[PDB]
Amino acid sequence: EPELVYEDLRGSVTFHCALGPEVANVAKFLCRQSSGENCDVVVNTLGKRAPAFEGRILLNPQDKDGSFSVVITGLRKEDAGRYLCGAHSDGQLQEGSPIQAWQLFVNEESTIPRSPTVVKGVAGGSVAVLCPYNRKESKSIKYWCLWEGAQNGRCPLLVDSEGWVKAQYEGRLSLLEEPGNGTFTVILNQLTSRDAGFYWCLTNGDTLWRTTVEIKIIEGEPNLKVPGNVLKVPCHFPCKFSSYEKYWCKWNNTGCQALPSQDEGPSKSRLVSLTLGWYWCGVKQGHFYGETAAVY
Amino acid sequence: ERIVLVDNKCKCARITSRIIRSSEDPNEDIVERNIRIIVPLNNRENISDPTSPLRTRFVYHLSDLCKETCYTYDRNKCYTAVVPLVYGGETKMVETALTPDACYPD
Amino acid sequence: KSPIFGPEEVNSVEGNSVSITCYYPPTSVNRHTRKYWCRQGARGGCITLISSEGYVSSKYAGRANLTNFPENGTFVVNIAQLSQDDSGRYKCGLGINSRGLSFDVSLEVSQ
Amino acid sequence: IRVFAIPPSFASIFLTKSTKLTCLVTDLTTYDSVTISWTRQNGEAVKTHTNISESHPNATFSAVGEASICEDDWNSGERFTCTVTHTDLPSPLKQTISRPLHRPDVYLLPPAREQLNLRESATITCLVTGFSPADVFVQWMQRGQPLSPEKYVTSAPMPEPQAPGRYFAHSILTVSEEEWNTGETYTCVVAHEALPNRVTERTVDKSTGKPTLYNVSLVMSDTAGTCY
Amino acid sequence: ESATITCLVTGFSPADVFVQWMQRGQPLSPEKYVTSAPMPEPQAPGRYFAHSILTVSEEEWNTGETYTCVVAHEALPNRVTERTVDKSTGKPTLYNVSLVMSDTAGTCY
Amino acid sequence: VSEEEWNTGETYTCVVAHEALPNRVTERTVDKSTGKPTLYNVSLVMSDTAGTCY
Ligand SMILES: *[C@@H]1O[C@H](CO)[C@@H](O[C@@H]2O[C@H](CO)[C@@H](O)[C@H](O)[C@H]2NC(C)=O)[C@H](O)[C@H]1NC(C)=O
Ligand SMILES: *[C@@H]1O[C@H](CO)[C@@H](O)[C@H](O)[C@H]1NC(C)=O
Ligand SMILES: *[C@@H]1O[C@H](CO)[C@@H](O)[C@H](O)[C@H]1NC(C)=O
Ligand SMILES: *[C@@H]1O[C@H](CO)[C@@H](O)[C@H](O)[C@H]1NC(C)=O
Repeated sequence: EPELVYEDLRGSVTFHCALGPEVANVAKFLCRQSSGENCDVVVNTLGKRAPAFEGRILLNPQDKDGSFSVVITGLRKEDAGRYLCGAHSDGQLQEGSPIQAWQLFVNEESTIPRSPTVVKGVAGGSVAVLCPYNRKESKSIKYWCLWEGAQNGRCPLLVDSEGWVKAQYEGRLSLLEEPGNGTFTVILNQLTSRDAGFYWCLTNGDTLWRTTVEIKIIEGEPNLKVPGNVLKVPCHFPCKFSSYEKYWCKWNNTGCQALPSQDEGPSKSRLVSLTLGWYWCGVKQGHFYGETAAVY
Repeated sequence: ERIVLVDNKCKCARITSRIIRSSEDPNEDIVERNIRIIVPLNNRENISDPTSPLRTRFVYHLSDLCKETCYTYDRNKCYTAVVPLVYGGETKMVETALTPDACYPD
Repeated sequence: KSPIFGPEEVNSVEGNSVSITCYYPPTSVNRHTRKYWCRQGARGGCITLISSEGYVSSKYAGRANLTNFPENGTFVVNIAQLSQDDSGRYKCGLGINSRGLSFDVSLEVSQ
Repeated sequence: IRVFAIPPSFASIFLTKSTKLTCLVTDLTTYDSVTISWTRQNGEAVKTHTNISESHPNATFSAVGEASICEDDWNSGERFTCTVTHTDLPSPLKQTISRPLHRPDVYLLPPAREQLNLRESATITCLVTGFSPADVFVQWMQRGQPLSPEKYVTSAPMPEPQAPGRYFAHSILTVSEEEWNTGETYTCVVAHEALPNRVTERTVDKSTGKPTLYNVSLVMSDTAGTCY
Repeated sequence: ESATITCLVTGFSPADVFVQWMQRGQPLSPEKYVTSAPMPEPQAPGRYFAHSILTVSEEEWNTGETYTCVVAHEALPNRVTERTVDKSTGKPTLYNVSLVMSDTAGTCY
Repeated sequence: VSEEEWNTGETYTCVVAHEALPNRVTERTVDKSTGKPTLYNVSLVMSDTAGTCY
């Protein structure tokens, strides 16, 4: 029988597939019984996924009870139907397979806000994304993620709010908190062709909207000019950032602490100084954050 | 199958549209304009002041609600007025609830 | 489309009891507005069998209760003592009977 | 012998933001040591101008210069003078170029019904009227994707018959007629100087356009007034 | 305020078409309409296209009259063709009004 | 014409060549759909039981 799951538009859903010790090592799956009799399969354990669910399905690892779980995120209006986890060998829906259905409903009357799904960053540039989270659940431990396929179904932790950043991202990465009252910002610069992908805004809250944002690493030129790898250090801002407040950081696992400088007049735009690990010279627009570039 | 062009909820108009994929002849497909007004007929003119005259004219310019004086209450938005009720000495002007089950504070 | 969502198909033997949950988008109107469970008959309309304000019809008296969990975001209809006149076409919904905001449960009792 | 000076355009400021004042020193005597210089009114020098051309097929030398200055260093009347010295020219020859508004009303016109019965090709017509002055840009995108520039054509800003000195322009895009069961919505984005974004993108599909079947359905009811 | 009716002359070869804009039979002024230049076709190689606009008031289109677009080109077998528009030059448009006055039969969210 | 041929299309231009026209040739046209002036059916439903949504 159905196990009705009323979820939200641009929210997420967790299918808790619990099966038995007869079907532990059988190759589990999740079809989606559509308008005829066929199941257009969505995950597998032997490899497959969908052209649709790219970046979003997370097939969690098995337990000792065989109770693997599946996360879908960013649900859109065309996911609103019967889903079916099951355990047959060749990963298609066949008879003899201990299935266990569900039933979604993706309501369109959401209270979830509409964050942009595609962040476009130029190579060696800057991205600054906001992940929304439940305004009741303000005091909780944020996290972030990568994307690694569905048959893997992985999402290892890049940063958090307690402080621990991965070592291969240090210097170019900072989780923020401003603006509060609903959001939390993450700034990532010093981009790369292969660090485009699907990036999940976890939180340690109770009801979770695992927002997935998509980094598109285009070709480009940096919007900000900084020395290569360097007592005064300059930072050269374009004239589009005229309202934006120009400031330097001292990066650590604790984020940005302020460091003073003095402003000039017209400079071929704007130029600031660093009179005096890794440090940046980003911009700030009132309460949000924009383009930062890193230096040694 | 259809796409909502307008879902206006203070006049209660609801213009949608839909292309009818016809009998499989050439492109003699039709396009629609499914307007769906719902006329109040007991709401006042000033919707919030309920001491106003009733209504006669209901004018729906369907450009000027595709891009005010509302005719219906919206269901989610909640409406109030202030009345001079007394109880003894004072005339304590307290704040009523025209449409209830929407003005419940959290 | 109307955002209530219940069970589309319910099966239960005569004498046994039914629990039918229907969900709503937990707004502050939908927490507090009237929640019904009407029987869509033939030749017309809902006949409210058990509202949530406190009406309970002549038929469902003593055998039904509708409760409302507004924080869970749902309302649940318990009906004991089924018979085969309890088969047919029902709606669980909010607000007025006519104006949509509903869902269509098809109750189907077996012997 | 021609020292001809082409200043840049809004279709180069919008497409590249590399605004640059150019002069071709071509058809002169086929010789080297013809030095480019781009001189302002004030006397600021310019950047590394290279990328010279080879000899003409009619046996003359062709050369080009560059001057990449900023945008409001061009809209603010900063006159430029390119100067070159030749073998026949005992003096360097100077040639100056400099800078001498209304909004565009963009309408987009679908294919006509007579054209959609030959079952061959539908030409969607952008139309950029009532603006001044000239050199607008128009580009054609299908689902957020710049289309192939050989598939569309833009006209030139010919002057308006009614309004005095306003300039209207066209552009058309020829698609398959077979596209007009499936649509793909065909955005046409203009780019003018009297705009906030300098973008006034519009779009028309088969789903837009005239209905040829209405149906008003207005219901009336004493106890309405909540508009669910 | 206004209305620019446009005339789209596709698919022809060679160049040099004429386009003129008659109203009811007497041809209009040559400062009302504007014809472009001929220009080659972006899709098809051995063709061209030209254009014209005619700027009329809103009322003179919301009244009636036709504004026909008559061209001249040396491969038509009679060497003049013409088309026309009007305010009413489209299609049928059936309306389908449906006034509901029953105070019980109600609607659908 | 044959009757069904008028019931398909066939814009049927009649080109009339005079020696006193403005540019010496006009031509006019008809097919079956040159009138048909907006057939509209009103439909008042009053006091009526349907149970269908409006
Ligand atoms: C009648 O409508 C008027 C405007 O058409 C309403 O306007 C004012 O509304 C605000 C909102 O409650 C009040 O604070 C103002 O005091 C109103 N102005 C006046 C002069 O009363 C108004 O609410 C309606 N009339 C009444 C009596 O409520
Ligand atoms: C409007 O027209 C469409 C198509 O003709 C039809 O399906 C629909 O039922 C009509 N609207 C109403 C309210 O009946
Ligand atoms: C409008 O006409 C459509 C088909 O043309 C018909 O199905 C529908 O019932 C009509 N709408 C009404 C009566 O509201
Ligand atoms: C209205 O007319 C159309 C065709 O003229 C027809 O399809 C439809 O059924 C009619 N409806 C009513 C209610 O008259």
